[PDB]
Amino acid sequence: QLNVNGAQAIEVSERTFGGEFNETLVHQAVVAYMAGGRQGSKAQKTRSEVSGGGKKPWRQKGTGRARAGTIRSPIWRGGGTTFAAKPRSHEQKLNKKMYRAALRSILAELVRLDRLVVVADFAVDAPKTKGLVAKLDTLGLKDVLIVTDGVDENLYLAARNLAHVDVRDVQGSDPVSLIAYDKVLVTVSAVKKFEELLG
Amino acid sequence: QLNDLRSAPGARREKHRPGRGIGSGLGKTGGRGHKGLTSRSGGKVAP
Amino acid sequence: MYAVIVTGGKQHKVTEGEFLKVEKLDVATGEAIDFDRVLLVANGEDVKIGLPVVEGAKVTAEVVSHGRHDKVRIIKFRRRKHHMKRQGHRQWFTEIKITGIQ
Amino acid sequence: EVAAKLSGARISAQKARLVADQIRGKKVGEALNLLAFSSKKAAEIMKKVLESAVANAEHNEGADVDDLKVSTVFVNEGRSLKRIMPRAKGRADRIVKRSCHITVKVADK
Amino acid sequence: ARVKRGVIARRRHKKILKLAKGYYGARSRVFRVAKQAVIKAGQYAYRDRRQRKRQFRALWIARINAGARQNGLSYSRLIAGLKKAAIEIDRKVLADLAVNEKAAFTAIVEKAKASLA
RNA sequence: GGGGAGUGAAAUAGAACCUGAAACCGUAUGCGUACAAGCAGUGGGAGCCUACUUGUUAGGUGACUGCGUACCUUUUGUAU
Ligand SMILES: [Mg+2]
Ligand SMILES: [Mg+2]
Ligand SMILES: [Mg+2]
Ligand SMILES: [Mg+2]
Ligand SMILES: [Mg+2]
Ligand SMILES: [Mg+2]
Ligand SMILES: [Mg+2]
Ligand SMILES: [Mg+2]
Ligand SMILES: [Mg+2]
Ligand SMILES: [Mg+2]
Ligand SMILES: [Mg+2]
Ligand SMILES: [Mg+2]
Ligand SMILES: [Mg+2]
Ligand SMILES: [Mg+2]
Ligand SMILES: [Mg+2]
Ligand SMILES: [Mg+2]
Ligand SMILES: [Mg+2]
Ligand SMILES: [Mg+2]
Ligand SMILES: [Mg+2]
Ligand SMILES: [Mg+2]
Repeated sequence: QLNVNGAQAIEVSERTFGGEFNETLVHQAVVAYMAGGRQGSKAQKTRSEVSGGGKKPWRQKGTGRARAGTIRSPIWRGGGTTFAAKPRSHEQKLNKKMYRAALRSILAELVRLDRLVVVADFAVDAPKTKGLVAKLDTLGLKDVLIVTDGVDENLYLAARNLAHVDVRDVQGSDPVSLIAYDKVLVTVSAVKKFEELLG
Repeated sequence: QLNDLRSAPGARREKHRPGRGIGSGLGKTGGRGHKGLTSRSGGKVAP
Repeated sequence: MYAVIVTGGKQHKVTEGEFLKVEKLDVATGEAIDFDRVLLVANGEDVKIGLPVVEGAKVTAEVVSHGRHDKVRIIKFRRRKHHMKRQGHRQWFTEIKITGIQ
Repeated sequence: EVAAKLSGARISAQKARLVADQIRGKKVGEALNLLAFSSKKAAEIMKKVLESAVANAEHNEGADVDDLKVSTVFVNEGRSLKRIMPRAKGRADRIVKRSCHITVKVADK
Repeated sequence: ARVKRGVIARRRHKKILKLAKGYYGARSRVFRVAKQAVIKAGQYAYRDRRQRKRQFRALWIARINAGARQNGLSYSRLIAGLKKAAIEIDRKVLADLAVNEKAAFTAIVEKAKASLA
């Protein structure tokens, strides 16, 4: 089971940790999360919104040139884009069961690959980045994700200036961070939190 | 790793583009055929 | 000293010590090869030809190397019909060296 | 060998080729005489370039003006100024006013 | 995400013009005329791989007939005389013997006569 | 307008100034063309020149010779 660094097993539920790893579900979950974080800020211009281009440049017949109806046409140089895109939302509907199943799937591979480090308790005394660096040097971890039951103010003020370390919460973690960071640091208060959230 | 995982085979397709090349299969027409109502912009037969 | 050996469904004008490019055959590099399909053997003025084939005559050769030569292009283009197709090709070969004409 | 250039000359490129090929490969003694009595506008410009080229060899080098032979002469095309010219029935046509780059190169070999 | 296609089209244009070099006039320096000269050249190249075997076959037959008529036979009778037996020497290595190895060609022709066909 | 001399890491970064291609227009060396008819190419191929490791190898010319009526669209049908 999840051997804590204090030399004590915990006997987690085997449905969340230690399950089949369906990678298509995880791919869908991370794609949906990464697309949902994008803000849609795009605005080109059709042939109707470009300034000018009201009247025909010349007659239909007798001129010798091609049939032109307006200056601001997509074929013309200064005309508008034929398929100009207004701003739109990029948000995929992911089911509540499907999102939780992706968490249960990735947390199993985190245990299998030994990326998950569980600790009895992780807490800092005062806000100071070097103190947290020394605290992490005890475990010998670099580029680690810190997941805790509650993000303390002292812990949050630290690690913002730190380069590769990020602090999250069980109700604030995402499928992307759990795979991105090299190591994930959970607490015994947090592994119980996943029980009621996932299964 | 985000650099490793993918979808299952057949779950994702590529949205074939009409009007590109000639080896693509949909070249120069886009599967519309030839002259007629159903070959032009807004060429929608009413239901 | 020249013979006529059939290697790949075709025959060649082979002399005693001439390099020759032949179609690919299942044999490694450096191994010796014997041709028991010699059709005529000549030596100076004494020339003999095979009834279906020359009896007792052999040509010993060894493989120098393998490879692919002279990439050629294939274009199947139809005018005015919206059809064109391209393809490449490099035919395998086997450079051999001739040692003796038995 | 030394060279001399005239980047930007009013005469067009085509008209100046017929004088350049007339002196390409001669001695400077008679190259200056051919252009001294040629009837074309390009002759005056090309002789002004050739005398500057000879003076460059005389000053920057110890080459005498007698042994020099004009080796390489080529006339390129330079910027052309575009202007309109009215014509009949309202139509207006565009007129280009061409220029050329003349490069006379003399060698003491 | 705007894609400008001014760097990948130059590669294809130069690739076509590299194959279209050595042609007269505009066929080797303007793309719209060079592409046709490449397509037509590829078509001729494809057809001439077939026609090469016909043209060499016709040349070998003509040379073998000339070499045989000097000995006292015709090509139509020579091939029949060879096929009464099984000499099984191809036209490529009969035209080579007709020119260079005239003694060997004569030694083949006399045996073809001896075949009585 | 140029040829020098100097500045600068670099003036073929010299003000019309980072890179600076294609159409277009020239100058040099090699080869072929003034008795030979047509989508200008492809298969074969003499001679010449340059290169080598000194030619049953490499590159550029292509005399000559068999076949060969461009691309796209509309069409029952196009060199048309
Ligand atoms: Mg309007
Ligand atoms: Mg109106
Ligand atoms: Mg615009
Ligand atoms: Mg919800
Ligand atoms: Mg089709
Ligand atoms: Mg149409
Ligand atoms: Mg119709
Ligand atoms: Mg239809
Ligand atoms: Mg008027
Ligand atoms: Mg003009
Ligand atoms: Mg200095
Ligand atoms: Mg430069
Ligand atoms: Mg520079
Ligand atoms: Mg400029
Ligand atoms: Mg810069
Ligand atoms: Mg510049
Ligand atoms: Mg010229
Ligand atoms: Mg003619
Ligand atoms: Mg088209
Ligand atoms: Mg009709």
